[PDB]
Amino acid sequence: HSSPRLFMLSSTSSDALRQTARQLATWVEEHQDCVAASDLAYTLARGRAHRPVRTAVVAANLPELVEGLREVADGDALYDAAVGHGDRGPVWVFSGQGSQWAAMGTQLLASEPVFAATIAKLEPVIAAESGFSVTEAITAQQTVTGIDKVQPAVFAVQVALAATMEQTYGVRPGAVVGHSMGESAAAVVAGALSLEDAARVICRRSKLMTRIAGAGAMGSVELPAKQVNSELMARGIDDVVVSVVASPQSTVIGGTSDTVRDLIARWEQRDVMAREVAVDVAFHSPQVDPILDDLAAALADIAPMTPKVPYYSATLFDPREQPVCDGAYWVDNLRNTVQFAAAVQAAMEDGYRVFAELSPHPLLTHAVEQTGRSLDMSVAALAGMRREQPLPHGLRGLLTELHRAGAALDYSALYPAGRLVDAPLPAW
Repeated sequence: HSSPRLFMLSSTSSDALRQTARQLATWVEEHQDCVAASDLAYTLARGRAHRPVRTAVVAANLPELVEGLREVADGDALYDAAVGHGDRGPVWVFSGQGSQWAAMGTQLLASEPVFAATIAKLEPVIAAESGFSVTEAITAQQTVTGIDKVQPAVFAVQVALAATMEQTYGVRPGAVVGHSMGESAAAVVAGALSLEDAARVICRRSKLMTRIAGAGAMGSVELPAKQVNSELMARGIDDVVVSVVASPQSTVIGGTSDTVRDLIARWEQRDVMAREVAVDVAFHSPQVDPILDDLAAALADIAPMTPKVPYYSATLFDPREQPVCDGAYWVDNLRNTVQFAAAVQAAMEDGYRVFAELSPHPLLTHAVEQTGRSLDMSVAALAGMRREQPLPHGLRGLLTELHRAGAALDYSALYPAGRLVDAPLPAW
């Protein structure tokens, strides 16, 4: 086909990668009438051992590739080395609510058939459970609002992103990590729940949460949780608690609206980065207590399964423990502190270095980076999509970033067949 293709290139340094690009451009220019673009793309991806310093050039024809390669070769870009060794798959990070944006699903429904098929599977389930069209919600000209609509819509995008990455791009996750509602998508992707049961979990919990709207407020602070708890105790505050522990240096408090706003104002006056979070309930606090018995009863029929992928729990006291995703688990998930930093730390200690957030917009990439920095590790925290980002070739860009960062993937999904061509082989 004369469609744009992905040509992978790699070396040991930024200067050596430029020399590699120059050698390839000269060869492609001399053999363009003899080499099929598909064969060359296949050879570069499947017939070359990928070296630590990676890049990729997109091109529809061989003369377009020569321009792109010469642009690389002439440039002065610093290409970071891969943090993974093609040994482990990426860790999918499923964040909480707040990532939603207007018509967030439109481009992916048109460009990604597996994204569209996953939203089609969820459509009748979310309609029966929550009384609304999730396809209309993610394609509307106005951002989804109301906890009962936001959580199923964000969960739907999350799971459709994961399915596309595995089925279309051959990226099987090495592990999963969820944050609050993100754990429903993490459970589907890890095989702990069926897509339908996880949808029931997110639909039922968000419907019950509308009953407790206007309860209080939440706020993020760039202070470690032990320090935040010490300050609340010192001040005699029992109406505000540490609700989320996202990084060794980041914390989210939740409680009464006036005390939370006063605490944020006080931190700001000390030049401490504090921010109010848009919510009217303080989740992961005693404010959710009234709806927990009803939630346990709503989820009495959820059929949990043994996870097939490492699932780093932000609910359990041990993140390495494999969850029994029953109704009790989802009650604890809503009421207990989100121990996200602990879960990320455990995955990083176990050897995972490539994290990719499968969400409509990145909410926890800084949190992942902060944990890596505290462990003195070189990690990659990627974003699956960003608010208002054009996705003309679907998730192919995320695949390129996962490849560049060193995540283990199946090259036969993107490059299923071709002939190994006698393209240049550089020494190291």
